[PDB]
Amino acid sequence: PMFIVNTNVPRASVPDGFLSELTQQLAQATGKPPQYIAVHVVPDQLMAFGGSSEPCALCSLHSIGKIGGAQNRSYSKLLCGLLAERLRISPDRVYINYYDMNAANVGWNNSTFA
Amino acid sequence: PMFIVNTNVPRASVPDGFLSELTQQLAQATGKPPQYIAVHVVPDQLMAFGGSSEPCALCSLHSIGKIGGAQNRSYSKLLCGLLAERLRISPDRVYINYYDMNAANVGWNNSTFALEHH
Amino acid sequence: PMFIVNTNVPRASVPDGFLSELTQQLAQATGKPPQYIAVHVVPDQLMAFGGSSEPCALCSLHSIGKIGGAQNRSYSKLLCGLLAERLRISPDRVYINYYDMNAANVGWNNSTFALEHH
Ligand SMILES: O=c1c(-c2ccc(O)c(O)c2)coc2cc(O)ccc12
Repeated sequence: PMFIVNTNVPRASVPDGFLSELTQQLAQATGKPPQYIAVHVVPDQLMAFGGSSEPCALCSLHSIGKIGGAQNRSYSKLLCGLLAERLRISPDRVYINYYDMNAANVGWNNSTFA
Repeated sequence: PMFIVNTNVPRASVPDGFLSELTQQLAQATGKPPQYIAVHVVPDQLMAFGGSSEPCALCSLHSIGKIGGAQNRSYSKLLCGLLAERLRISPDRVYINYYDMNAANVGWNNSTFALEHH
Repeated sequence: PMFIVNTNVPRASVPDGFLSELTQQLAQATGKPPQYIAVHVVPDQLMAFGGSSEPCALCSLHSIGKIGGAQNRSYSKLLCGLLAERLRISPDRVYINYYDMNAANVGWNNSTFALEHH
């Protein structure tokens, strides 16, 4: 799994430990080993949500499987909770796009997962 | 809806008002309320289009519905027009990827937009 | 086609001519002409792979067609080889997401690549 967060929150507001917490909690939530979890945090972005530049986040989660109705609702509660707690971003100013990737469409280690 | 612009145009060339104009014109174009429109502009990028580092942009628009043949052509005319006018980027050096997102695959406000079944 | 590389490798470690080399290698690999290849490299990123902040890359390749099982395997060998050689990133710390785009879902030059129907 691969999680990306883009936010206008300043880099200094990103707490020590944040990447590791995302790695560990996403490993739990998706049921995949932590060694395969990739996380990417992009602070200080020029963005608006609803025409306002108050804190907001635009995110994505790509996973080979483990994507669906109930699972995505769970991921959103977990991730919005983390963004609210750690970056002080309001949940209703977060978007998360979920992608269920075909193993043939994911490259890794000179090949693909198919 | 969510619109992202990545460009090698410098931040100083992004005009006052640009995010708001994108927000409002996208609300108008998609028929979605302005409150739900998110915009993200990323200047000063290291990128090339056709091997040339002349001004270019790589963009995406994600929407739950309102994606399709004629609508996407209309979005492209609007967005290329804005990028040409405001950032001075040639329309033929712009790519825009359109994504029709399923409501169940979009997170917001502690949940998703699939609130009908559980 | 559009290739994006996001990495925690520093900007100064990105060799001059990297974007041009990616352009040429991708044109060759996809069969699409160089003029239509777009490349974007984003260094100095805050990211981890498997919990480690050693060099890694998260990438995407979008193409209208020319995406699939065998071809994606070939692309991965090519792109990982390039990232390993040029950016000194180990192949098992690289992810590449492949996207087969519909022509109607790619905007360019004030329209899309769906020019056949109205
Ligand atoms: O899902 C993944 C995995 C993955 C992690 C653990 C596994 O056991 C497995 O088969 C696949 C690895 O990298 C990815 C990169 C992506 O852009 C999307 C999904 C994944």
